[PDB]
Amino acid sequence: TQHTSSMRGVYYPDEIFRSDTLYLTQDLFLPFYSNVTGFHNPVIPFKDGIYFAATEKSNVVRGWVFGSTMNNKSQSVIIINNSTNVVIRACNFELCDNPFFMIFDNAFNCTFEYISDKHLREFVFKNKDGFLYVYKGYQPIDVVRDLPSGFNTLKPIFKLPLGINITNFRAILTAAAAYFVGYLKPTTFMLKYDENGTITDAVDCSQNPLAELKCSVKSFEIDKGIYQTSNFR
Amino acid sequence: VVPSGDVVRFPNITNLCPFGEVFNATKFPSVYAWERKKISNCVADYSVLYNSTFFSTFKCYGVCATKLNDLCFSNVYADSFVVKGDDVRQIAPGQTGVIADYNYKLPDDFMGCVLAWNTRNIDATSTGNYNYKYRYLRHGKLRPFERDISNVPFSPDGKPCTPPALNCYWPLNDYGFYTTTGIGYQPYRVVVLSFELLNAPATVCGPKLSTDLIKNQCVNFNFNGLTGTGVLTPSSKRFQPFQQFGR
Amino acid sequence: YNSTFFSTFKCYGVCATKLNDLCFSNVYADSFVVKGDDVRQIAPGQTGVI
Amino acid sequence: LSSNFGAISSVLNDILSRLCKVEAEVQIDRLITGRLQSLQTYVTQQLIR
Ligand SMILES: C=CC1=C(C)/C(=C/c2[nH]c(/C=C3N=C(/C=C4\NC(=O)C(C)=C4C=C)C(C)=C\3CCC(=O)O)c(CCC(=O)O)c2C)NC1=O
Ligand SMILES: *[C@@H]1O[C@H](CO)[C@@H](O[C@@H]2O[C@H](CO)[C@@H](O)[C@H](O)[C@H]2NC(C)=O)[C@H](O)[C@H]1NC(C)=O
Ligand SMILES: CCCCC/C=C/C/C=C/CCCCCCCC(=O)O
Ligand SMILES: CCCCC/C=C/C/C=C/CCCCCCCC(=O)O
Ligand SMILES: *[C@@H]1O[C@H](CO)[C@@H](O)[C@H](O)[C@H]1NC(C)=O
Ligand SMILES: *[C@@H]1O[C@H](CO)[C@@H](O)[C@H](O)[C@H]1NC(C)=O
Ligand SMILES: *[C@@H]1O[C@H](CO)[C@@H](O)[C@H](O)[C@H]1NC(C)=O
Ligand SMILES: *[C@@H]1O[C@H](CO)[C@@H](O)[C@H](O)[C@H]1NC(C)=O
Ligand SMILES: *[C@@H]1O[C@H](CO)[C@@H](O)[C@H](O)[C@H]1NC(C)=O
Ligand SMILES: *[C@@H]1O[C@H](CO)[C@@H](O)[C@H](O)[C@H]1NC(C)=O
Ligand SMILES: *[C@@H]1O[C@H](CO)[C@@H](O)[C@H](O)[C@H]1NC(C)=O
Repeated sequence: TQHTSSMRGVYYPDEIFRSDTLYLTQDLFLPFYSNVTGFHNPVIPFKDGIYFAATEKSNVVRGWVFGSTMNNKSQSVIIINNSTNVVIRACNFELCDNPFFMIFDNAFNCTFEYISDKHLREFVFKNKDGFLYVYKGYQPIDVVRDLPSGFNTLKPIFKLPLGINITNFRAILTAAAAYFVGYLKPTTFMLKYDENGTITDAVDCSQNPLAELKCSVKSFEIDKGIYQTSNFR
Repeated sequence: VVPSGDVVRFPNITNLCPFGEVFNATKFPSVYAWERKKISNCVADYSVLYNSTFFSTFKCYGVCATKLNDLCFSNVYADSFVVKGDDVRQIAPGQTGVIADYNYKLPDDFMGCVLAWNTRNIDATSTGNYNYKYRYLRHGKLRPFERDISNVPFSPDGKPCTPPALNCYWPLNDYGFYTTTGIGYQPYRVVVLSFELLNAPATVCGPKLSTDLIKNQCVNFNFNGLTGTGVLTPSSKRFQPFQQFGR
Repeated sequence: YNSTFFSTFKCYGVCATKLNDLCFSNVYADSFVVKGDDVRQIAPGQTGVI
Repeated sequence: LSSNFGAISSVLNDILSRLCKVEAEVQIDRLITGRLQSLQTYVTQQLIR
């Protein structure tokens, strides 16, 4: 089935402590009111970065695997969280047909190792310049069978220095919960920064003529009358 | 008024950076399987290298070489590999060749330094050192700072094939290093240092002495390499954690 | 890439990475032989015997 | 004042902290020209008003 991502998937694309400001940019973002694909395990493609949302209560999903061919002929990265710790490991795994919460047969020829010590989880994964950026946010949701309406910014948790293509990825399940995937597109957004350095409001300049007017005037409040706008269509 | 004073403040770091561990190792990887190492929490003096190591090539992009002592870096990565003599000119932005296409690619907007030195006494043997390889066949170019260590057989048609066939080739070639060849066929060790400036708390920094604070006077300050001129007053503003300065 | 290795390769007026998607009009090739220290004189704005 | 006008940065003290004189003057002159022409635009509008 297909759902709608209403004003979701907004992250920090930079790092400067900024007071009351508005910033207009074009970047890989999630378009407003765009389609997402829901699953209540296929090899989902990784085009230009993804937004991953997990509605769960018993924590049945455990990390991800990212790779090119899902074989032992190419590097793949595994980011999972077992009962005590969260581990990231980039190796040539024998990727099994059906993984469990043991995922790999052997591991060889590999470099990157890292060990670190109802409700909704949102993640943004973006691979660029040999780095994998991961942004994370949390939501205390009630019972629902859809991605809720709202707006929540995503904190940058960590970037990984691992130099591989990522064309496919696969979630890892334990064998009640659902997960939704959305693709990032190069679009024009405008963001507002408050007096504490956080993102409080945003708008997409390609969705509505009213939003295009807001992006052209570069303000959230507009007055009565007729104005001329730019081409963010 | 002309300013009369100077304030220098730097992090309290006393360790020396592992110059001996990086520049003087037992063996280096091949260029197609280059190695990346994170460097943090030290002082980049590089004055101890003046009697030990001499670099044929040392060139810096995005900064000046004479400004490296009063500057304070944020996130440093060191990339190490071995090429031959005539490939050292391909380790630069906007370059083409076998190394720049299929083995190691630099971004166009690159901030960092490239430094390479000749090692014929250790990486070359009389009978031949056929240990370092490079890739010379690949479907397409490489994105910056990415590697491909696969060793599948290659065929121009675009389909898998068993390499006792006629149009199937092994994509890797061995560097033949001897002690009786020219200067363009001698081993060179290359280290590429990549860093970013003025984002985060600075963890690897420079060998400058700190100075006591001076208050309420137009003096030239220096906070982690952020030079300026103004008067210093106490503050009541609150910051986000791990954020250095605000504008 | 498996036969000939160039000590010197430098391009003026274009970028070396743009040579694959570009399409040229009239190409002339000039060939000669010099010694090692004269290769730096094959450049615009140079002086020397060559 | 926050425009970089094609230079590497809009902060005048960061161009002088990581560049040499010949390469720093080239970057500073772009900022000088941009701010001069901005201030000229202001004074022309003030004259008309
Ligand atoms: C492998 C990827 C992964 C990452 C990168 C991750 C980040 C992460 N999640 C945290 C909370 C946490 N996150 C989880 C569990 C999960 N979080 C999930 O995204 C999923 C699918 C589960 C289910 C297993 C738990 C158990 C905690 C501790 C606090 C809590 O009980 O929620 C914390 C600690 C926050 C704090 O203590 O202040 C981090 C760093 N968690 C992960 O699992
Ligand atoms: C990452 O992997 C993908 C898939 O393996 C690579 O895409 C291939 O590119 C070649 C180049 O012509 C094509 O012939 C193949 O058909 C592509 N594969 C697919 C499945 O479409 C991609 O090139 C790899 N990344 C890099 C940087 O090389
Ligand atoms: C002789 C035919 C001329 C065709 C017109 C020229 C088009 C541009 C191509 C020039 C050839 C460059 C070869 C050097 C780059 C590969 C060698 C290397 O660095 O590894
Ligand atoms: C020692 C007297 C100095 C006189 C003042 C200098 C004037 C300028 C002339 C400099 C001499 C350049 C010689 C190198 C060029 C010819 C050699 C070559 O490239 O083939
Ligand atoms: C997804 O997009 C298609 C257009 O390709 C549209 O017809 C469909 O209604 C969208 N899905 C939803 C749930 O609106
Ligand atoms: C890779 O996987 C194949 C089977 O798909 C296996 O035969 C081969 O031994 C594996 N490689 C290694 C190094 O174990
Ligand atoms: C989780 O996996 C890591 C990876 O080796 C391991 O060190 C750790 O003991 C595991 N913890 C549990 C509870 O299985
Ligand atoms: C990969 O493993 C093979 C054997 O499985 C080995 O011959 C080769 O050297 C290894 N390559 C790297 C880059 O580790
Ligand atoms: C944000 O900034 C305002 C004004 O500077 C301040 O009063 C407030 O304490 C800060 N923090 C939060 C969480 O609002
Ligand atoms: C520098 O290296 C030489 C090499 O023999 C050594 O003799 C000398 O003591 C070194 N300098 C210092 C200050 O240790
Ligand atoms: C490249 O040259 C080497 C030289 O021996 C040769 O063996 C190899 O087959 C050549 N590559 C191709 C694809 O023909």
